[PDB]
Amino acid sequence: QVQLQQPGAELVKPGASVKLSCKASGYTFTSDWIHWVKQRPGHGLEWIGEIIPSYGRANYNEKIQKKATLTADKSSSTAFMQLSSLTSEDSAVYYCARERGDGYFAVWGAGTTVTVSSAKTTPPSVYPLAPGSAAQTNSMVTLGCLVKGYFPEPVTVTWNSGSLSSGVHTFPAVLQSDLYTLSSSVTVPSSSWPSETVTCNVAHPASSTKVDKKIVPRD
Amino acid sequence: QVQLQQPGAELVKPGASVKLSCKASGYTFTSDWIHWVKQRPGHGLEWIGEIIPSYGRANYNEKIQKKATLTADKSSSTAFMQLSSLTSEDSAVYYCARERGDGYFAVWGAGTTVTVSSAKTTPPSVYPLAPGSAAQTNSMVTLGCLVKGYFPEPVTVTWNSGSLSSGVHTFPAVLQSDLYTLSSSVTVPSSSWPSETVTCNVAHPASSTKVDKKIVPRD
Amino acid sequence: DILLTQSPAILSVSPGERVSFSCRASQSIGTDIHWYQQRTNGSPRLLIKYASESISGIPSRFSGSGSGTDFTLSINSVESEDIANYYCQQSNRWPFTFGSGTKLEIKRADAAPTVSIFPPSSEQLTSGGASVVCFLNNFYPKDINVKWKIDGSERQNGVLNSWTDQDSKDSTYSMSSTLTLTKDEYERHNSYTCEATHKTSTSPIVKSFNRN
Amino acid sequence: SALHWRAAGAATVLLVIVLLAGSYLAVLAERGAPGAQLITYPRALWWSVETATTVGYGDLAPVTLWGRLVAVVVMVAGITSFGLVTAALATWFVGREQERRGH
Ligand SMILES: CCCC[N+](CCCC)(CCCC)CCCC
Ligand SMILES: CCCCCCCCCO
Repeated sequence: QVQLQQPGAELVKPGASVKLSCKASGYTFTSDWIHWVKQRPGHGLEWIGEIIPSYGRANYNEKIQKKATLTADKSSSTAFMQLSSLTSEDSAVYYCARERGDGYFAVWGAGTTVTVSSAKTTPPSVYPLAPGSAAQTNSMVTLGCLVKGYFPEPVTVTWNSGSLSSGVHTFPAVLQSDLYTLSSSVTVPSSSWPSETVTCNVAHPASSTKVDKKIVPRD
Repeated sequence: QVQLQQPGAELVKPGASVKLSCKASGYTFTSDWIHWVKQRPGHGLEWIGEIIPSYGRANYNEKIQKKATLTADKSSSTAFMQLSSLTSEDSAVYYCARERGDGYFAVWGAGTTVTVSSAKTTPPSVYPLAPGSAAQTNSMVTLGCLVKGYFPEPVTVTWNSGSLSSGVHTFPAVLQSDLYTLSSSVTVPSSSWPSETVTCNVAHPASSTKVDKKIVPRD
Repeated sequence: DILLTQSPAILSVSPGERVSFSCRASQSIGTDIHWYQQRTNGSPRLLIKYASESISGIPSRFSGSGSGTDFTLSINSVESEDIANYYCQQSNRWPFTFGSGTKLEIKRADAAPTVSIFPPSSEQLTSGGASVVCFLNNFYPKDINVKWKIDGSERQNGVLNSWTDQDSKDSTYSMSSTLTLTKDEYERHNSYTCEATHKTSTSPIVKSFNRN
Repeated sequence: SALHWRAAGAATVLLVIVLLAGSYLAVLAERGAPGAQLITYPRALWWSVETATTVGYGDLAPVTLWGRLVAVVVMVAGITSFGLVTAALATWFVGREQERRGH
């Protein structure tokens, strides 16, 4: 089972506040410390703060601007980080990590992509990508899914509920008028399609919408 | 109340000696240390020495030339720094600070501007500065006071006993034949003058003379 | 003794931006560094004690960080009141030593100077002297030139100028130009002119007065 | 109250006075010596405690003559006071063992 469970994303207006979560499972001792690490797109890891849930004391990085408040709830084994007065500089991926009081972060969470914007949440649109009627196919065949018009990030696209990962490319999104757009590639052998079904699973946690889309040939 | 009280200025002849003061008020403990810091015009802070009044031991900066002797008087809660054989290199602003024996200087004094010169003390002359008869005035109006022919420094000029500080400029003095000269600007709304009085308070501690001067319009 | 280097000596920051001051110690002093603020013609004021501890009365925008040899004083969203010199001081080893100091200056928008000319008053003419004072107040940038014309002819003799540091109330600069003459020389002329050429205007800002 | 318990309590109070006086006199002795770190009272008190207990971490140490003479007094006062406590415990155990033996 996953040890630290974080939400997918949180859309915050400029100046508004948000409270992130990090549900802990597995072995829990009185010597546990929950840490929070901030990582902006195109930057390294940045230590935010720590908290010991068995006592409630929280420490914070004194080099950076203090915009966080760390709480803990022993009844539900969940730590919380409350971010206040957010600007674009606060838009990053926020991980939580568990330290057994011996220095290193043995387990990390998936991280919550926090996007500070003035826009609005838009679920994505998924479109099949099949080769045209005139297309010579080799021993393999490439299919795709087009995820366009979503905000904010991220989107997690899988192929056949994750059972298909080899030969899968997912290109980074491009921002176009407060909307993101990406595509995902998959390369199955030519004999396996369309006999064996090929679907893409586009999950957009910011809108709580996960959508499938089968790739059937054109005519 | 002010915690450390120092004189305004002291004029010393080259080679003569002077004794500065620093009257202490507020909470006084046996762990108090009085420090002295020297700051020449256009230079940083320079530690001179320390003294513990509850015992009388004084330490001095061993990097610089020792020209000071620190005493203390517990009956009047006043520390004294005796400077001997002063040259132009000793002309500076001398602050006193109180340290509670824990490292930092929690409170500073106003400082005594010590000027080592061969000249003579001259009180200043204050002159009104009102716009001429032909002068178009906008929503505001600027008045002034001319402080010329004084020695030595400094002069503390206030407007209406300090009640007027917004829109007040006081230019640094210029030395002209062993005499200083500066001006002070004040910008009140045009409607408020001359209905509401506007005066400048020029205090010259070196001569123990504080002079007021009202700014009335010309004819 | 312990050396405290503060580099650079001057930091230029636009309004509303974070600014960090650096203080490096010649040897490790743990967290025994203390920060002070000194405005123009003012006494030093304690801002941060023991590297990162707050002081009562100091605004919330002031903070500190670091331990060992490198220490930082940070100001979140700089304001005009923050224009001053900033010193660090160590208390780990005797004697206590100070840093050389770092000045903070603000890059505000360009502002045209407000020029004012003042004739000599009656109390000065009776002493045999006269001074025409010109106030060049609240301009940005700091570069400015004043020109004195007596009866249309340029005057450069006996003109003392005086610039102020950056104003801690509005981040601007101010200048005073004073031409001093005797009562006789002042009465042998009529027109006195103060001209201020500034970056904010291709044409000079001119203020004059006549004895009529 | 028996002597050995009264003497222990007296030794504890005396030790606190030595710690406080030792912290004050160390700062008074160490300031003026370049490089000295025993120059502020809060850590001087911490140094005095770890001296009387003879722990001696090494984070703080006196360099002057009178600062080290203060240290010597703190050392002796700490060793003696804790030794008197041990001596009082021995008397308690021996006195209890006499009653346990009927004698
Ligand atoms: C567990 C602490 C024991 C430390 N002692 C006695 C305490 C005195 C404060 C040091 C005496 C040294 C004079 C005994 C060590 C004997 C090896
Ligand atoms: C051991 C006696 C106490 C030390 C005497 C005071 C410290 C010397 C100050 O110069």
